[PDB]
Amino acid sequence: VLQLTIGNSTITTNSVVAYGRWPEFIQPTEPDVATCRFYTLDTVMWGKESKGWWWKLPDALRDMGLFGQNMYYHYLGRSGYTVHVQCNASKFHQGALGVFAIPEYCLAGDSDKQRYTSYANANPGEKGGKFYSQFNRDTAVTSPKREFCPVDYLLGCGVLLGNAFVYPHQIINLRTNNSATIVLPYVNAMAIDSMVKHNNWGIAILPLSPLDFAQESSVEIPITVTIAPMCSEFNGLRNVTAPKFQ
Amino acid sequence: GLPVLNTPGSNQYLTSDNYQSPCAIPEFDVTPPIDIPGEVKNMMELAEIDTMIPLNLENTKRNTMDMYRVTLSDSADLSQPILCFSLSPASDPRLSHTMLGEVLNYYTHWAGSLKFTFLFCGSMMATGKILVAYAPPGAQPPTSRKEAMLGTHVIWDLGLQSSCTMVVPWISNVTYRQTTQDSFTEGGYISMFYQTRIVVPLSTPKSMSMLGFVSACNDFSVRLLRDTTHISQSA
Amino acid sequence: GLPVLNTPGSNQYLTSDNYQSPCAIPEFDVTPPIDIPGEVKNMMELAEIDTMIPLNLENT
Amino acid sequence: GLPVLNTPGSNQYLTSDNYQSPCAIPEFDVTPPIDIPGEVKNMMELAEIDTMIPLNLENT
Amino acid sequence: QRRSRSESTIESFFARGACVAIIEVDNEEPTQKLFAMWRITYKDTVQLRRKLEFFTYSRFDMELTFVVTANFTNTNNGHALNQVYQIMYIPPGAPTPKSWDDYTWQTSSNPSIFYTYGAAPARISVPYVGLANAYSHFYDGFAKVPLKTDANDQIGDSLYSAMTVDDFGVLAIRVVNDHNPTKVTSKVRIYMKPKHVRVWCPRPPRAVPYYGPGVDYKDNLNPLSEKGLTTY
Amino acid sequence: QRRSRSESTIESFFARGACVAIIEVDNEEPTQKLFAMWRITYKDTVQLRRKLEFFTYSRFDMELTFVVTANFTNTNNGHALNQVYQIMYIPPGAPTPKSWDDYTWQTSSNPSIFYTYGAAPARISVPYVGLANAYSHFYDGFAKVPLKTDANDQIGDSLYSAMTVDDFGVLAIRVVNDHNPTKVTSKVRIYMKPKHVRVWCPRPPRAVPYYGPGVDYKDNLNPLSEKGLTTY
Ligand SMILES: CCCCCCCCCCCCC/C=C/[C@H](O)[C@H](N)CO
Ligand SMILES: CCCCCCCCCCCCC/C=C/[C@H](O)[C@H](N)CO
Repeated sequence: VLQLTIGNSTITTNSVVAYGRWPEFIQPTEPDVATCRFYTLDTVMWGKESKGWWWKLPDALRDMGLFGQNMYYHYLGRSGYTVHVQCNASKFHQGALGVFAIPEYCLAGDSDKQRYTSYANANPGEKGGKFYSQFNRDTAVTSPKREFCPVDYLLGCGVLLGNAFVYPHQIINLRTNNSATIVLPYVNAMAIDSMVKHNNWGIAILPLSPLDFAQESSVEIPITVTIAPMCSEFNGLRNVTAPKFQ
Repeated sequence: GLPVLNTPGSNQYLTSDNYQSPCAIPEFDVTPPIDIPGEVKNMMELAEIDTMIPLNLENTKRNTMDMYRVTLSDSADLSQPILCFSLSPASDPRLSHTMLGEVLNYYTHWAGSLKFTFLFCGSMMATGKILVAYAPPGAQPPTSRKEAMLGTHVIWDLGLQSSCTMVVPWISNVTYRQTTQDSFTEGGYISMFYQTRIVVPLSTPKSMSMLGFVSACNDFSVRLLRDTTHISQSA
Repeated sequence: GLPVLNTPGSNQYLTSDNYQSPCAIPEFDVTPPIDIPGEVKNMMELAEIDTMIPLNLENT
Repeated sequence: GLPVLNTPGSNQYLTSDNYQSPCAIPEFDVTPPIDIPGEVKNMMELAEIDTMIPLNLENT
Repeated sequence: QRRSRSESTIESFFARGACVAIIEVDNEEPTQKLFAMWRITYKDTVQLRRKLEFFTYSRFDMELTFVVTANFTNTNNGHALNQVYQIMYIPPGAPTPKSWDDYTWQTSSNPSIFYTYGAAPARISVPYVGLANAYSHFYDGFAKVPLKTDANDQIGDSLYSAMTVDDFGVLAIRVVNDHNPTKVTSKVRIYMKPKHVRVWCPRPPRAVPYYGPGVDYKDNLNPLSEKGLTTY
Repeated sequence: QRRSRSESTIESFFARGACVAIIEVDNEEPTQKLFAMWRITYKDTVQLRRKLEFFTYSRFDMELTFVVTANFTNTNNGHALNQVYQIMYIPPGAPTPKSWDDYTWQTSSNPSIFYTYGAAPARISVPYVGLANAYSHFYDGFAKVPLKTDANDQIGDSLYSAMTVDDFGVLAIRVVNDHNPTKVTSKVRIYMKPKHVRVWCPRPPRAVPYYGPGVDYKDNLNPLSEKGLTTY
């Protein structure tokens, strides 16, 4: 059994390295301990009719630990991630979770106006978001929601979810593995970029096969996403950034 | 000065050419490249990546999540195949839109051994044997397991391994098949049958789904770049 | 740049010429040739083959 | 003479180019340069010079 | 012996560029001749065909030269600026244009030429794009086989001596200029010069006029003329 | 194995020049089409876009080729001498022209082409002019961040997946010839051939028609067609 320990956080179990590149550094400010903890996101229930979940990195780790504090205080920071998606399932639970790590995971909005989604709805953080079977158009012209309308089979970006495996992916197949680990290096056009506005990665937990258990009516098991910022180094220390999330 | 002779083909613009051109912005200090992960040096490197196949394409399951997973069960008939599709990675509706097929639609000729990784998404207590058979063309499609086991085939135990790699070797009369659907360069027929039905104990979902991922091998290559039929632009 | 002089015969197309031309499909991995029997390297090789003559050519 | 092929972009004038051109006044004995002070070899040498900023920009 | 076989070589025998097609392209109003897609093949003309049917298999780096000749039609006093003709390749599978103002003319991956009228004819070389190891001038088979288990006879019904329906795609020629009231009818003549020709399994040439893209023949089956048996 | 990957290379995959824009420029009288400023981007056409959206980041030395096709409009018998088209670059910040007879057309530091109609299409190479170390086909962020201390929501309101408003400036095309009574409507088609292409972080291509310059989509969300589960 694999037991990976980083900083002051240990996770017991296969792990895959995104694009075969390990997170490594490039005077940046690198907390070797305060930012290497495996911050645990909000656990999400995998309902029988669930369509999927999506988080934005490092947006997900904006309020957890000192990583978010260094991210808001500093101007521009680069950080690799280690995403451990653990789904406790019994021998009689069937299902598969595609854990995709989309670089620059641009999602589609609900309104007819292109790229009209707001910053608050595009950066939900630890909460994340969820996919939808169809594309429900925003009809509130007086007060547009300005939120994503991610579609499962379209991956929220118009591409096919079947081809989404071009990204760094890992399949949590409850019959063979109850957890998955993806080590994402800092992927960006720039050597280092502002994290408060830019989301380096996007994690998508999509049920490739529906969850069933003993022919039960409704079955829901927990899914815990634990993200660890690896080699997170920031630069441009200045006054704290307090974004408007409404 | 030097006596020259304008040959036929002058003052034309061939979109596919490597002629030099004046730099519009000379002495331009470009941004130095950094070591960005995931560098792609060839398009086939994307085809080698196994990507899930829209196997099921019924009128009610296509263009949804149901199209990627194929439902197999113990109640399912063993005489009838699980799934079947021609080995047309660029013109078959199931393989055409896969990343492999997406890259092939930009080329006219393709030649290589394919790779179909079928992943089982049933319970760990669910066991069974699936016969995955590739039958080269030129004969009746394998409508039965007795006909499918005559060609290339592999038995996949659902209990031992959750994913089976059915490698389709490159067998063809022509050195390169066409990406369109045509009977001369047709690829073959991939089918799945129940060698032994799925056996599930009590308190176990009798009907389970599975996934299929198509990929290209190292020997896979393409040529005669072209425009994909997928994308369109109303004008 | 280099001063050139367009000689007579420019911008013409002589069907019998060996001028170069841009490859319409560059970096094209052609199919490697195999040893097919009966390779003809010259047209006269076909003339050397004895072929029956329509000697009789009456109207019937 | 030499068979040439006019590539796309011929008979155009791109303002940003380094093509040669016929000297309109050939064999012209230009005036030899002298060591004039303050030679600028790069535009950024002018940016490096600290110049006062119009900080205050009120309407008055 | 002492006389060289230079002019008789296969490279020299096909060194001439042969008109393989004449494509009529108009800039008329939307009243179908706006563009034209010609299936690339030498069998539209009989001369280069017969030169190629001399052999069973061929492998040559083709060289296509487009000579565009335009005229004013339905107008005695007609005006129009110098037209630019787009000759786009649509290999088997690439989306074919359904109209003049179609997206496929963008040529994002389809190779295309933009020939300015009055300039030198548009020449381009094409390597051996054959699927097999040699071009099959003659095919003694089919593309499908009608099996006993076929639901109907049309499932396996294929054309004899026809390998692929879309042999090598279509050449789509249009006038890039907008549709002007003055109709300019243009004829693009495509001349095919096989280069680096390697031929295999020679065949006697067709003595009767061609009939279609196969070896069929309908009439004019009298190649030899009347001549005495003992008349020199 | 033995078959080469030459045609599959990234340099070969983008070796084709793709129409990225069609600019309509007229020489009409001052009655707005005298000149036209097109924001330089490949997202006006979907083919080259989709080819680029195959990857997240790119670094390529572009090659733009302008094919100008002119016609006589509103005149059956129209005359005009050979026109010269000025294609001027206006990078982000350079003053844009407000009229045809504007000073900015002097091109003292803006690179510009003067293409004589009927000549070879105007080709020019452009290096990687990206600010970052690679072009960002996809951006999962914004340009501004709405802060708690902002006076209003529009201070930090920015478009999603939009880095800069003036991405890479505008291409301003005009007819250098004086406005003649005979109106000559011209279409300048810009063809983009990425050279020295280096791509990073591949992405699956868009299976649904594009909708705007982002990854949004409105209709035609049915890429796959109906097909039996066990039908070959
Ligand atoms: C402006 C771009 C035009 C590109 C033109 C290249 C098209 C390549 C097709 C050439 C193939 C013709 C030679 C092959 C002939 C075949 O053997 C016969 N049709 C019978 O098999
Ligand atoms: C006649 C002078 C014309 C000079 C033309 C040079 C303009 C340079 C702009 C080329 C940049 C286009 C390639 C970049 C594409 C971007 O990545 C996408 N718009 C999204 O980021």
